This record gives sequence, C-alpha cells and structure tokens, in this order.
Amino acid sequence: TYLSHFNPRDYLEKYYKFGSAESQILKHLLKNLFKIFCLDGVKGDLLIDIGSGPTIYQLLSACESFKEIVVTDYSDQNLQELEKWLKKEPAAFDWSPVVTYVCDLEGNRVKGPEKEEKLRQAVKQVLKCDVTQSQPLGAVPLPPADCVLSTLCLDAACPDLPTYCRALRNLGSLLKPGGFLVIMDALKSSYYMIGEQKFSSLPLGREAVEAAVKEAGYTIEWFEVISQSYSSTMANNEGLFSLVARKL
Amino acid sequence: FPLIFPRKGCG
Repeated sequence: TYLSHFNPRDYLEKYYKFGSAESQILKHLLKNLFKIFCLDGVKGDLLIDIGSGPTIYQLLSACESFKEIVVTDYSDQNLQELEKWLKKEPAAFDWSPVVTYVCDLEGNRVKGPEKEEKLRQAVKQVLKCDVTQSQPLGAVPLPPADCVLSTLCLDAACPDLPTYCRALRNLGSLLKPGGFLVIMDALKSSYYMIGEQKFSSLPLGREAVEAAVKEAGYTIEWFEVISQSYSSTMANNEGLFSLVARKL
Repeated sequence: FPLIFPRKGCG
C-alpha cells in the first residue's frame, strides 16, 4: 500500500532488514558515516540528530565519537517507533544485521550487543524538532551542541532551495561557534506523491547546496558525492552526497 | 511522510 509509507514500522520492514539496490545504498551511507565520525575527526560531547525518523543506522558510528546524543523528529509516530528500540522492547525493529555490518566496518573493536548498549546509553533525550521554526527544538534547555546531524530528512519539509537554506540557518541556533553540521541528502531528488498524483522534487546540486550552507552561516569542510543515481517506482535521485560544515 | 527510501525521517 502507499499508506505503508505513512507507517514508521512498515517503512523499517520494507527497507532495513538488510537480508537489494536499497541495501547497497545503505552500505554507502554507513561507510561514509563511519568515515565522517571515525576517520575525519567529527567528534565532541553533544550531538543532536535532526529528523531521526524511526532509524538508528545514522547513529551507530556517531556514538563512538559523541558522549551524548539527542534524537528528534517532527512526527510523534516516528519517535514512538524509535523509542521501542531505545527501550529494548521485544516488538522493536531488529537492527542486528545492520549493527553487525557497522561493527565490521569499525574492525570489530566492539561486538553487536556492546554497540547497541553504547548507543542506548548515549541517547539522553527524545524531542520534537521542526526545522522550519527559528528555534527548531522549541527552545528546550540544551546548551549549544558540538554537532547537528541531518540525514535524508529535510526535503519533505523544505520544498525549495530558499527553504532548505533557512532550515540550515535555523539549525545553526543549536550549535556552538565552530560546531559541526553534517548533512547527507540526495542530488536532484524526486518522490512520487500517490495522493496528489505528481512528483515533488528538490533540485539540490553541489553548487546550490554549498551556497545554501555558506549563506546559512557555515564554512564548508568537505563535500563528497557518495553514491550513483538511484531510481525505484516511487523515488529518483542523481546520487547521495554528504557535507561537513562548521558554524561561523 | 511519506517515508520513501532514501528519505529516513522528518526534520
């Protein structure tokens, strides 16, 4: 059903079982998250994960580099699903094959159970976010953070370049001067809206994304294209990218 | 929503 895309658990079961084109794209994301947090020096005390949705794959390597992680989403349902796993409930999603993959990428310094435990311990707060708001976390009493991570969670809320830029500028209020912004996102994306019977598209390319980051008050440390074009019946892009930036 | 891969979450 297309309605499955409105259900956080159906979404997990459709794509993340890791047992496919999507699995190969996920390995590209995981290799680059490991590179960012564990080879390229993005480390510190406090990391805020924006638009976490119901997934934890984006935090597995990050929890080696940050003592505290705040996860957030605009949807209560996403966060309910995520909390099933954080609280170790039996009906939670089985992330074990993914966790095992990341432990192997990290050279098996930790085994899966110890990695899951380190992540659950690091997650200190589960909060609503809204990148469209000048105070995206609603002014919760968090001190300025060392990193904000935004993985594949902006295009639904930011339908065009100016709104994308403004969301990045709003996220900057969460970071200390010099604090890292890590974006992962899709170049020239489109997603088929079954209800409205049209694609909705966000034309991100390197030059436009770099400009949006720099006008949102960051300096770019590194941009990289990390996968080739992908096409399913319901989405397209011309590859995924990651970008590491520092707040002014 | 809709969460259609590679979309992961809702900022």
